[PDB]
Amino acid sequence: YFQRSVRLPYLRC
Amino acid sequence: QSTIEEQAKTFLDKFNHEAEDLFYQSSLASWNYNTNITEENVQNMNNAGDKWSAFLKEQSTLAQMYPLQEIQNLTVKLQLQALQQNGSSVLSEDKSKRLNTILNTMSTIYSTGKVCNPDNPQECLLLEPGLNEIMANSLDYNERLWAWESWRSEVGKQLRPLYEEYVVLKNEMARANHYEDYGDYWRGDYEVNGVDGYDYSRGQLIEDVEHTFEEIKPLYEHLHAYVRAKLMNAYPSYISPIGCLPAHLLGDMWGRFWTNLYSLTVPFGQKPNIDVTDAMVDQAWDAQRIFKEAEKFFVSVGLPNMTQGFWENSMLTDVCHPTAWDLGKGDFRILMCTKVTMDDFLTAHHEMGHIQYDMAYAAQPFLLRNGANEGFHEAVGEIMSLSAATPKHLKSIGLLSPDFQEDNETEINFLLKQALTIVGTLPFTYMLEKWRWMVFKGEIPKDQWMKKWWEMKREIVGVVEPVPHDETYCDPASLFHVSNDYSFIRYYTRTLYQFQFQEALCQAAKHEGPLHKCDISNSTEAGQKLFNMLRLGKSEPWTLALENVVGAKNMNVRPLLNYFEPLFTWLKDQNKNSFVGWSTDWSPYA
Ligand SMILES: *[C@@H]1O[C@H](CO[C@@H]2O[C@@H](C)[C@@H](O)[C@@H](O)[C@@H]2O)[C@@H](O[C@@H]2O[C@H](CO)[C@@H](O)[C@H](O)[C@H]2NC(C)=O)[C@H](O)[C@H]1NC(C)=O
Ligand SMILES: *[C@@H]1O[C@H](CO)[C@@H](O[C@@H]2O[C@H](CO)[C@@H](O)[C@H](O)[C@H]2NC(C)=O)[C@H](O)[C@H]1NC(C)=O
Ligand SMILES: *[C@@H]1O[C@H](CO)[C@@H](O)[C@H](O)[C@H]1NC(C)=O
Ligand SMILES: [Cl-]
Ligand SMILES: [Zn+2]
Repeated sequence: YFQRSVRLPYLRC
Repeated sequence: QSTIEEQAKTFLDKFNHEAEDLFYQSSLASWNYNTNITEENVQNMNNAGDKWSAFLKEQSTLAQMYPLQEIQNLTVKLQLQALQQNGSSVLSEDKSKRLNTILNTMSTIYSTGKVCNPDNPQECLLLEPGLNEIMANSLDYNERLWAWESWRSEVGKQLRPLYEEYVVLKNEMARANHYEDYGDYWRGDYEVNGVDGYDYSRGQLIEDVEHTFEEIKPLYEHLHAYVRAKLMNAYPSYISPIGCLPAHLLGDMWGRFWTNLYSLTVPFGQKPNIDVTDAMVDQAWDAQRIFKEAEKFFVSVGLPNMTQGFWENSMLTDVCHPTAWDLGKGDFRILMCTKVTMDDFLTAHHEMGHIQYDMAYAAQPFLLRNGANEGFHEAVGEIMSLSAATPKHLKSIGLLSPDFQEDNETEINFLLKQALTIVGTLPFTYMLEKWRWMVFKGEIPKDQWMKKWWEMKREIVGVVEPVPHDETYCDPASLFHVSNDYSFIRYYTRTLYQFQFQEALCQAAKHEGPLHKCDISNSTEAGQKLFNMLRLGKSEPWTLALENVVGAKNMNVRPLLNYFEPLFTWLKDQNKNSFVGWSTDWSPYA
């Protein structure tokens, strides 16, 4: 999962 | 208005245009894999992840050219704040390499964790589904104890030396980013500065969590005492009437939720809970009908329809994890392997609530297209399913008989089931995060990590380890969020927010009667109140955004207590011949 965040841009699927 | 500020706005305009283009392309690679899991889609996903994360690192380098002290536009400050954070870049290449190795190893240990039969080493169980099934449905004290202990000795003991080094490296990263420690770094998600009347300090979060926990302790103690009495019937001779609950008898691997204790604690078991799944199949409902009903619900409070692109691009039937997608450029989608059940009817209302939130703040700058803080998005989703599951709502859309009347005992059963999930997890969530915060602060020495963990479990949670655990164990790391480096206090703040939201929306809807029966449907005043916060995204302090809905600037647990007041009254009467509270002295093994 991609996110609008600079601390956690990618989250595991 | 200054040269640095004007140059800052121009940079953000370029950043926002580039971020929108690359994030949309990345999101498509994410949608394609999650809907069509193939190696071609895995590789494009893997490539998109490196492109997306490298881009943000370069833009973070460019963002350092604009000092915050010379910026006066808060909306510009907020985006520069997010871009300028260095993260693990502050570490030497050696330490960041070591930290990444440790992080990946802990995650791999957790997800490959398996325990095998002592008398048959080829027969092994993973957490899902094997150990979880035992922890939910076993009435065998020793089988549950074997599952609970084997998980902590096989997985948790592996994680223990890694977690110690993870703490040292994370604290180093945090201090180099001008935080006190990693816990302080995490609490920055709630920080607000430079807005008079709305500021919120990182230390204030600890105070508010502790103060609200004090106010919920009477309700939890009464829930705990009722559950303890029912558990004494379920596990005879293993539970003291004055003691904590043994940690392996709570319905899952950690006692995070008490949900699976419902069939052991149901107050009036001859009365069944509402399940309109039969009505849905008898009315030939399908997945399209469910989301159409959800769309009508949001439309009825003044909120807009789903986009035409939503219907054409969504996947509403058979990675089946229910998700709401905000890809940008007007593209909103829901991924759900929907079944014709009441559960998926409620989840559909939950996920479309995410989309309504996304659509409301779509005009904000790229980095401000987010929930006001980490607790807001799931609070918005939860209150949608609260309204949809009430008998008043199910009667309106004709899935419940028009003559239906919820009675004394069905209401108590529902509230108790809600409390086992919602209230049961609050002491668990607070105590776990408090232990991490103290460990990061350096207040718990390594040679006392497990001693203090179980002291806090006993005192705060009323839960006791069934067997003694020395410092070779790492019991916290046996939970996914701890070993995978995720903050946990969001589950506490989200829970308080959702009842604050619902109470305000129901007062705007002029609801009569107890909170738990309220339906906000057909209330345009409720939708207006809610939309006033939804549009803000992250462009205003969360204290201000919370005030737009509920009229108060801070977390408050009184709405949650009001929601469970009928249960609290019933529990007090139920418990009038039982002890309420627990002694931390008793243990199963002493
Ligand atoms: C973030 O760190 C930089 C320096 O780290 C380098 O630049 C980053 C953007 C990242 O790419 C790292 O991998 C780099 O190694 C800080 O820049 C320093 O700021 C101080 C201000 O007191 C200044 O005296 C130094 O000369 C700067 N050093 C360099 C190399 O430019 C920056 O302040 C950090 N930002 C924040 C918000 O903490
Ligand atoms: C911070 O800058 C933004 C622009 O990046 C300002 O928003 C604009 O304000 C002007 C004047 O009111 C409007 O004409 C524009 O439509 C707004 N949007 C854009 C994209 O330009 C914002 O007002 C500034 N903050 C403050 C406090 O003035
Ligand atoms: C909303 O009102 C309309 C007519 O005003 C009615 O048909 C519908 O059933 C109502 N919905 C709910 C959820 O009460
Ligand atoms: Cl534990
Ligand atoms: Zn959600």
